[PDB]
Amino acid sequence: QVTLKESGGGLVKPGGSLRLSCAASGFTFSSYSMNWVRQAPGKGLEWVSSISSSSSYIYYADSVKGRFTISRDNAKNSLYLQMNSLRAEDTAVYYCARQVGATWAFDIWGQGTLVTVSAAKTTPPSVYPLAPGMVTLGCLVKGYFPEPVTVTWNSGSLSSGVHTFPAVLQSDLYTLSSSVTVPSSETVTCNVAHPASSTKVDKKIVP
Amino acid sequence: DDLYRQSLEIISRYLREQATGSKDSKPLGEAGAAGRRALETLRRVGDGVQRNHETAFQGMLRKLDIKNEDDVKSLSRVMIHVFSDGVTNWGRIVTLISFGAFVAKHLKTINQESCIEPLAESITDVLVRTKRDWLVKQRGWDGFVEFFHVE
Amino acid sequence: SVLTQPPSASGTPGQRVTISCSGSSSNIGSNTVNWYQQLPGTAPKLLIYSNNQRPSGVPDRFSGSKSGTSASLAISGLQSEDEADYYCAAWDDSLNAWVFGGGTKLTVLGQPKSSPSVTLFPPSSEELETNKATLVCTITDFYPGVVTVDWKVDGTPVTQGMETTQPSKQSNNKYMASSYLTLTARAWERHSSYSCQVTHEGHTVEKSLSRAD
Ligand SMILES: CN1CCCN[C@@H](Cc2ccc(S(C)(=O)=O)cc2)CC(=O)N[C@H]2CCc3ccccc3N(CC(=O)N[C@H](Cc3ccc(Cl)c(Cl)c3)CC1=O)C2=O
Repeated sequence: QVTLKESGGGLVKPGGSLRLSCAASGFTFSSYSMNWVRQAPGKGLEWVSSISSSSSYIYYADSVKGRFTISRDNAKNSLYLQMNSLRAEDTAVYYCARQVGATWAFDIWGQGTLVTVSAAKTTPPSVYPLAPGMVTLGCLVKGYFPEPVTVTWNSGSLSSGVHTFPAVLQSDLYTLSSSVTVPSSETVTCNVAHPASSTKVDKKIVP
Repeated sequence: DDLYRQSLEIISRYLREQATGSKDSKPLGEAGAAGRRALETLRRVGDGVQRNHETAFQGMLRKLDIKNEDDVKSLSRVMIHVFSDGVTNWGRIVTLISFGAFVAKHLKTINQESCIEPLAESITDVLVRTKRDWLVKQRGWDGFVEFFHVE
Repeated sequence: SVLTQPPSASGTPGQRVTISCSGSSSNIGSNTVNWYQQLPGTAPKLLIYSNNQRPSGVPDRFSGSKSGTSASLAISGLQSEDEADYYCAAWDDSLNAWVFGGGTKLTVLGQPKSSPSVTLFPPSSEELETNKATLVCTITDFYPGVVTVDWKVDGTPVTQGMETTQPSKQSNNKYMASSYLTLTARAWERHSSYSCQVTHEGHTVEKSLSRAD
């Protein structure tokens, strides 16, 4: 098992600083070049920084150049990125990627960590029910910031036929909806979670 | 010269542990951590090359009859031919370093452990002065370690 | 972008597909071109390396080409689960830095069309307590991936407060979407009939609710 796990990203103000933190697992981290690739939601991938095995060869993209510092700790299997004086335009999902020494291919990647540069305060979600007025139930996660939130039905047990929609940004507040099509005629609970507010709501949908 | 300092020290250690047949345990000053993993990946790769090309190296040795230090310093003339053709790759490099290591073993059997110093200096000169912008492009010894790493 | 990709390429199923990646002497001209696939939700995963070498788990139907200072990716044998952004990347000796292409959103447009499963949701009692109300319209399993979403109230169409999310692809290959009509509590109480129309490839599906349940 070979995994990269990025932590640290979240809500920062325009001007603030953030340290993204990648953890390497099941390989010899001490023998690979590491890479931060960032991707603005909706737009294409941008490379941001690379760092050789023993931190001797460091490379930055022009945009982040000056404001971002890449580092690694081969004792802790950890890659870092000190994002300083972040501007709104740095709102991206920051992936981490391992480099094959023989081809410079970014072979293993990570899941990615969303960074959101804004003045807006961290509003927690308001989980409301979506039942009717064979039955598509659902839940409406309203008025949270920043992304992401996760929704799982019946604590992760119900996962087939769960349509979790892309969020919309009314005012400076996100709104997402999920929905599952369940057989009619036993309960159906929806497990929203907003880790930016430490929020965790289960909510029962009853017709 | 930052790379020549890093290189010379990583080359010398590998040469001198091949002539010894026992590794040096003291810490690297110049190359730091980047030399530790280089010598642990030089020991592995260069022992593969030295068995693959024993015949070749032994053949070049019997032709290029080595006795004294000036024989060791004039190896520069033939050692550049690993690049006199256009091709630059880490295989050509570990073959350069593996042959120098094979000669350091030969130098020991003729009781010339003094001549391992200007062999190491001869090898790093051919390698650093001539193929620097390739080396820096390919992340130097950080790349050397990364390129040959297998898992 | 320094490496330049088409914004959107496509083809019908079975066909050859080509996504080019226009480089430069110091990027593709000197170093190799590496392709990464990004499916709908996922992170990128190495698709092709050193120009044309496939890793484990990338089929023979993905080919690579480097032509001086440009680079084709060939997806020879199209499938509805090659809906992805394809990104080339080359190391740039001039920049001393990696550079990805703009991204090419591949799409398949020969699948049998499916009409949208539309579903209208009256506002939550819990939300009505906060003097706000949202009618939600889940729009699922349509293809091709396009829908316009309209809202009527008592026959009169809506202009204010309505929102619609962008289409997201499903595990099925058919896409989904979601519209939200937001009203006040006063507004929800002072209007009876709420339509919600989804028009899809010339053919309107529609589901209403009258507040009197
Ligand atoms: C006038 N030329 C000719 C120079 C121009 N052409 C070269 C190009 C070329 C160079 C290196 C490599 S390699 C094995 O490092 O990838 C591949 C190809 C052809 C060549 O040398 N082929 C080799 C093939 C067999 C061989 C294997 C190991 C070591 C030596 C070998 N030998 C024996 C030899 O004497 N090689 C001299 C050069 C050389 C080589 C390798 C080393 Cl380590 C040292 Cl010190 C010297 C010949 C010389 O000087 C060959 O002949």
